Amino acid sequence: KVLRDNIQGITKPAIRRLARRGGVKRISGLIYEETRGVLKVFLENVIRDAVTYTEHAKRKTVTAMDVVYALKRQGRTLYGFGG
Amino acid sequence: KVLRDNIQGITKPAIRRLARRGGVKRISGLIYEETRGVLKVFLENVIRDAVTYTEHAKRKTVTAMDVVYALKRQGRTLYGFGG
Amino acid sequence: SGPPVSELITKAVAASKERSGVSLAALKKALAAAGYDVEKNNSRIKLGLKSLVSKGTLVQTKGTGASGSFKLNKK
Amino acid sequence: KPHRYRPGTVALREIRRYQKSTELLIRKLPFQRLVREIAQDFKTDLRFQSSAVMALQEASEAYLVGLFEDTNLAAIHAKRVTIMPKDIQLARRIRGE
Amino acid sequence: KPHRYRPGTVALREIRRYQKSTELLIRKLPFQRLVREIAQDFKTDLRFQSSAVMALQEASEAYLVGLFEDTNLAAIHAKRVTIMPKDIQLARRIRGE
Amino acid sequence: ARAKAKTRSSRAGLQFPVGRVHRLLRKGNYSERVGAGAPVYLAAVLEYLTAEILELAGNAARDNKKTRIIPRHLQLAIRNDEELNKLLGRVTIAQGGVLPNIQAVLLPK
Amino acid sequence: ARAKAKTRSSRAGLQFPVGRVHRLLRKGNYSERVGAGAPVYLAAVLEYLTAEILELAGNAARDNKKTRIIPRHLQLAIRNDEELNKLLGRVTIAQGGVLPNIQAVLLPK
Amino acid sequence: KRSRKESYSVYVYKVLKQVHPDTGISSKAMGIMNSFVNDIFERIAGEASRLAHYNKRSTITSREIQTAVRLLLPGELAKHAVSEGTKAVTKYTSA
Amino acid sequence: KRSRKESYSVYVYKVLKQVHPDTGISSKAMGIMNSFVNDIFERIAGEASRLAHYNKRSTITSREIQTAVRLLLPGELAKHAVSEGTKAVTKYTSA
DNA sequence: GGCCGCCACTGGCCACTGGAGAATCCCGGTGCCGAGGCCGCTCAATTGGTCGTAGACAGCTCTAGCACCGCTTAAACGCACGTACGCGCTGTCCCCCGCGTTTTAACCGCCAAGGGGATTACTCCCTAGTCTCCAGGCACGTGTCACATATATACATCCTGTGCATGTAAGTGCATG
DNA sequence: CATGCACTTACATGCACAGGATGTATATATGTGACACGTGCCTGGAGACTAGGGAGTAATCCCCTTGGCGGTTAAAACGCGGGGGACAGCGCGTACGTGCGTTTAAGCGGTGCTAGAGCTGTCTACGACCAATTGAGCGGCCTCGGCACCGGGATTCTCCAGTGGCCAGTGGCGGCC
Repeated sequence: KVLRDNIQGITKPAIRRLARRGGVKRISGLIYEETRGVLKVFLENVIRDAVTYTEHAKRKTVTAMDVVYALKRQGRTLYGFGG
Repeated sequence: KVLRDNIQGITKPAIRRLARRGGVKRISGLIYEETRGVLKVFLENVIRDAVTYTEHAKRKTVTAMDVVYALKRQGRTLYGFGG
Repeated sequence: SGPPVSELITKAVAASKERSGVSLAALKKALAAAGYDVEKNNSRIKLGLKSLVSKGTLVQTKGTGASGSFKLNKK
Repeated sequence: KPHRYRPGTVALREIRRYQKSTELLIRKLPFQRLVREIAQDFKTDLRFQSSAVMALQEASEAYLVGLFEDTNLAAIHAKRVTIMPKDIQLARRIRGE
Repeated sequence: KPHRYRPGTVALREIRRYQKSTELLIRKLPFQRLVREIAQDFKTDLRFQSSAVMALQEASEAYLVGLFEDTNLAAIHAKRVTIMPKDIQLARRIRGE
Repeated sequence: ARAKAKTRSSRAGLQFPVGRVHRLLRKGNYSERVGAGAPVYLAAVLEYLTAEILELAGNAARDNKKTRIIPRHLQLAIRNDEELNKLLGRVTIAQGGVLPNIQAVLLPK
Repeated sequence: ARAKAKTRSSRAGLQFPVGRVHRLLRKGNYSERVGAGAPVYLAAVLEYLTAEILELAGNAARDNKKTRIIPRHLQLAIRNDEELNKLLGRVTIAQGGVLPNIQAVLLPK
Repeated sequence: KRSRKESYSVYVYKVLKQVHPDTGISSKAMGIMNSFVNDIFERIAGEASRLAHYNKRSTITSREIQTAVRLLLPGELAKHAVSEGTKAVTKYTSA
Repeated sequence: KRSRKESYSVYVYKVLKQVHPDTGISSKAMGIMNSFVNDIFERIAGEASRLAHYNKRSTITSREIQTAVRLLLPGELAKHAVSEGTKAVTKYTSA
């Protein structure tokens, strides 16, 4: 029922695709897991706030505008999903 | 009354002092005029905001209250001046 | 045409004779002063110096290969 | 003889491709698994609108890509072409993360 | 022979001093003069509280100092100990300006 | 004997709703009172910004020979205008991608 | 006729003024109505955070052998607490100076 | 039937047609447009509220918003916005 | 004749002598504290107002303030502030 | 007898050390002015009671999310293998830095002018609010062409095979020792 | 006859350009659904009036800001050796790009079903609002002790002159041929 390893679901080729979108042509092998940790850290940074909005709404299901609120709180304002 | 070259009023040893407080051990000779331009561009940003506040106040006297408004509007909030 | 680069290299190493050997950059500037287009002949100078090292005519002081300092044999 | 491109040529080719493309580079369902796993660490039995998971997604690769141009400029600043996690630490520290 | 310190020793000493110290590092009067000079460019006959000038001096010095710690991070990242113009340009671009 | 119901956006010659913006400012809790011309000014400014960004988007879509506005065109428009980019530096765009950017050292000789 | 007036800060037994904070929230345009316990909760969390930073400042002053806290003590206190540090990473202190911090390669040998 | 949800589609569509009769629109770009307009509206409204708070003014006038237009909107766009908003203010002043 | 100006000096002075009877204070450090309390008050108030708008709740209660401080204050500071405010609102409720 | 290898001496280079010198702190003494504590005012926090209403709750509903199940195919994965990239070494030039000397203007201290910030008073312009009404935009529904995908073809590009110019080495004939 | 030198000739190596492959670019076909437009509607924006109050404006004064002289150096600046550091070049050994077969799991798509988001009647807790009143919180004043400044020791760090060890250079010796 619980989950234990989904950080490996962000595969190395997906990270390579992102770095190509980032303009990186050559990627060391030490990159991938450290970037996994960084993106993970960003994930609890947003999702703790998102959970806080969701429980403060007295909802049990996470909704998208809560994510919008959390991201613009962190100065990472997302367009296309408000309301 | 009318002054021209006071960007040079930020003397080179003053920039060295700022660098030593910034933990710089060695400074290139090309650095000082660049830092002069940088602190310039920053300063007309903040004082343009301050002037906008002051004319909005129908005042010609600039207050530190307007200054701390301008700095926190750039996300660079300063403490200790009546805010 | 003229002589090959080897006479230029041995003249460069015989020009100064410090306690340490002459270096790669120093010999390049020496041949630039003496007159040679060193900019396209870097591989030529590298192969010439390495070949003449293998002859034992020059001994490399501190560096390895084409880097470091370079000085002439005992005799 | 089987053809083989020299290194970087293909890499620059998909660089141009993915800079041209806009589509999402992450496998959707492993990302959703990771979101639900991390969310369970704060509140159990959480349920997600799929749009929320999507919004979390483009927020994630937006942060990640912008990090990579930052680190790429840091790496070429370091006169190198291969990125190392020290570049990432530098970018995170300069951004004040 | 006369005494002479080796390079960096006095530099490290003044680094320790100015990290220990709290005072403003630039002269008051030319700073106020430059502030009046550049503020004149937007609207004429502006009068300044001394507190506003001192606060602007404090904010400017802190902003510059933080920029030089970013520059130090770039320089040590570039395996150098001398700061370089490209370091400040990089740090400014990474901060988003 | 009431007057004919005329609209304030037409009174200012504008497309954005003066009444909706006025209601949002009244219920957005920014002050206890608002001046009459203030939502007019706000709607005019928003209309100008939307007009210029839509014009840039249409030019971008014309450049990519598509007749319909795509958020890729929005990314290309916003990231290529300096004052808009300074306005929207910290804004995350849906489906925007990035500008095509290759550093000079990344290209071969 | 009328009981002796008891302040809400005293009723909470906390030092920050409940009535002043409630008046500020009433005139600060945040809601049309405020729950009674909300400014009390605000004053409590404010007094907790000011108390803890005052502990840090007092410890800094005692380490510097000074009876009265100074902005340098405030700098040293606020930068050495990580939650407080990133709480006020973008917040600047007048005459605070900087942390004593030297990178490793800057040292000799 | 459901509750009415107000959106910005019709107004942006009209201004799109008067700047480009020829082109079309995608609806999720329109969601971006709603986010953009709501974001800028929120930014300027919050800045105006701050300014009226500073000057102890209970009333937001167009002077406050115009000041905020100098504050947030960068440069040449700000002078343009002052021009269009000012002439629109004069037109509404003329009813 | 002057005008009365608000400051938070005296309450911070009671707090300081509560936590450190032996420790003094400089007045510019108190100015920094005044900027501190005003800034954090403004942050919590703005977060509370925007949260109240998000759920369309026209009244801000201590639940909203708790949510806001949980958002802005991290973790250890957050949990202890929550505990202190919970005790305070509880003993106020008994009063 | 000369040559060659070995052996022992020796000079230069490199890590170790004591001491001198200057910087830095620390301890004691002195004045001096912000802390703070007391006094007087006032205004705003409190008390009390009222009206109205915001929202918590009850309850219902229908809908979007969760689960599952089968198929499929592309993506990941992993192995091979070459090559280009970090990066350490070496060196080399030159760039700021420490250390003075000259200069200069910052600052403090003092003094005079007046200007506009701020404060109070008065007023009226404006706008929030209420009642009424009607039409503007929104949900719903439905046709429809822009384009995503598919297929065929062209060209840009990239690697690579081959062909050329040039440097170098070797042989050898010829002039001469 | 031997031998050095020069001359000639063959081979290795770096550079240039043609040629094929290939992945991307360019040309219709289509059918589809997203997009755009007609339609019912209701609710939200607008028209008329009102009341009252927030803001605009006159007056003033005073306090704060501006303007000016003169020592007084600290600080800025200049100059100069000279060490230390940026940086070019190279070797080199690697770790990662590239390519290709495999497995898997990601995705499509299709069904079922339900928590749960969300919408709507209710009524009551609760919070804003008005009249009074006071006491706590702020202006003002004074004073005094924490603290700034200074001067003399003590320390502390650091750089540089000696200091020995180590390593390789060097000459002399004995044996060998």
